[PDB]
Amino acid sequence: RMKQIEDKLEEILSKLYHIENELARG
Amino acid sequence: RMKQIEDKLEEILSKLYHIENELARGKKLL
Amino acid sequence: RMKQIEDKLEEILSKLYHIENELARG
Amino acid sequence: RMKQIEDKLEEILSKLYHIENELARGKKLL
Repeated sequence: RMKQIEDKLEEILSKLYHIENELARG
Repeated sequence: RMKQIEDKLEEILSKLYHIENELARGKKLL
Repeated sequence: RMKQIEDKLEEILSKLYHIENELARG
Repeated sequence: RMKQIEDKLEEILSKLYHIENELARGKKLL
């Protein structure tokens, strides 16, 4: 429940790092 | 409740896939 | 506590919509 | 706990400001 929200957060954050890599390339 | 939180989380996530895909569409066409 | 997390979520989501507008322009 | 959640939320937020600012830096130089 609280872990579940944190878990999803962690995934969200990984996407943001992947969006930064897409930007570093372009 | 957690219902709204869970829906916001999925919507956040989906918007993130969308952005990633816009960025990817852009590098191709460049 | 649960509102607080939701509140922050809502802000996060507004940024994502603003990032979409920045992309629609460029 | 909520401590970790709150730190992840701030970090999410900060990364979002950063991205917005990279996008804004890019449109100027274009």
